[PDB]
This record gives sequence, C-alpha cells and structure tokens, in this order.
Amino acid sequence: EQKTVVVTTILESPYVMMKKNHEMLEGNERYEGYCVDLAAEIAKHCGFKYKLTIVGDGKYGARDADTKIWNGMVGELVYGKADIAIAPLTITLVREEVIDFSKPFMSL
Amino acid sequence: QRKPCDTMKVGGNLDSKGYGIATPKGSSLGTPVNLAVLKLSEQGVLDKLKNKWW
Amino acid sequence: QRKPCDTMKVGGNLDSKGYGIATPKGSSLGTPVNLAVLKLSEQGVLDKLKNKWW
Repeated sequence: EQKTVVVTTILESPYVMMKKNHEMLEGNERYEGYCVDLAAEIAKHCGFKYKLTIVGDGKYGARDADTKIWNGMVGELVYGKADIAIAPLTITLVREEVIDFSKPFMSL
Repeated sequence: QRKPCDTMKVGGNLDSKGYGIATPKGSSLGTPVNLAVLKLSEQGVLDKLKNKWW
Repeated sequence: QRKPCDTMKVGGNLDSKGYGIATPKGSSLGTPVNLAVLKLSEQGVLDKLKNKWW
C-alpha cells in the first residue's frame, strides 16, 4: 500500500547547502537550498513520500565512450538507484530521448 | 557575491537554455510532479526561492 | 547593421523566449507541420534561410 522513492540532487552551493549539523543527519534533514525547498514545495503539492540523496557519482560525468552509456546521475535513474532528478541540469534532445523532463523552471 | 569581489562577468552571455526536473521512461511519477512544477511555474512561487537563494 | 547604422543595442538580452509556427486548435495538418519543422531543423535549413537573409 505505502510507497516511497529516492531522489537525486547535487551540492552546488547556490542550489543545495550542507547544514552545519552535517555529521549524522539524513538527506531529508542534512540540506537546505533552492533545490531543497523547491523539492519540498513539489512534495507539498504532489504528496508523495521520498528521500533526497546526492548523486552517487557526485558529478555530472561524461558519456561512456562510443557507447554513450550514462554518467552516474542518469544511470541512477535508468538503473533504479533513484526515480526522479531535481537538479541544475541542461535540457537537450540528446538527453530527452532517454528520459523525460519537466517543464523548465528557469531560463539561463 | 561571495567575497573576495575579484571576479566579474564579461560579454552579454552566450546562449539561452532551460533547467528542469527529469524522470526515467515509464516512471509513473513523471506527469504528477510535472503538473506540480506547472503549478509553481504559473503561481510564481519560484520568485521567492530566487530571492531567498540569490 | 542596416545602411543608416545610426542606432545600436545597449545591454544584454532581458530574458529568453522562442518562436513556433501556429495553427488553430486541433488543426489536423499541425502534426505534419511539426514533422516538416523537425526535418527542416535537422537539415539545418534554419541556418540556410538566415544565412541568406542577414
């Protein structure tokens, strides 16, 4: 009946900031920032339960050579470490063909 | 703005691009969060977040 | 850049937006038009026409 999901985000200091009690908090409490409170507002409207996590590769990362197999942050979605991404990440067809994207939230 | 103020922009920026949320193919979560993002996009709550974080 | 050359830009772009070809709601040709747009984009003709005119 109950269901939960894992979320990917990144510690870019404008978007996510490490709260001083960084020794032992969980990702749902470790963090604050534009991505964090945007995610909180989205979960306020959509109601689903989730947990925030950093990208395990900790980076954007490249295509695998010739295969174009994914970096950490996309593979964690496609390969089920996470199910949603809420991050400063550029929209492009070379990504859109592989995974869906929301309406953009900012233009830059 | 993070001192020292020893860095500056030059040029009129290069391009225009979007940032958005993403979701793997076939995941049921996609459109029900996309509608919430659409809500925020039309309600403008994002301006509060921009103020708070820049 | 036109002959009078007596005016100029100041500052950068204020925002970003885009154009799209438009038709009444549900116009059945609209999806063929979207395909034509996609092919002319992939063919780079959006440069070709601009490269002729500007």
